[PDB]
Amino acid sequence: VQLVESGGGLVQPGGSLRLSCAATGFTLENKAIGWFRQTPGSEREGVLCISKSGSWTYYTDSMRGRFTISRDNAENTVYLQMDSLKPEDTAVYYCATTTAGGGLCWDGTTFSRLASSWGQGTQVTVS
Repeated sequence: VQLVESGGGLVQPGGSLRLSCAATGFTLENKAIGWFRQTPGSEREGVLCISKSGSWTYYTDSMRGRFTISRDNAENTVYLQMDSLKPEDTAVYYCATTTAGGGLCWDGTTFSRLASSWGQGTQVTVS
């Protein structure tokens, strides 16, 4: 079982990107998927999580309206849309899911430490 990311890229400020988190081997409909960003030499930080029941938990307190999240069950994929991109958004982005924690988003530190599957990471650069 694995989580596969894509949709990264490099755009000017003001652009937008949509990241995807695709599951092979299991159905995301019953799980919570959380997104995190990291730059080398700094700790991961939560962005946004969608629970099994579909609630959105914002780990970040910055620019909440720019980040949106959706689940496509037909494709077994979760999407993170990022609008109005700024240079400070440049980072590697990861999705993650937990088997423990039972479909809840928790908070950012808890979810990241509990996570049992990680995406491979995708580069987002705003220049």
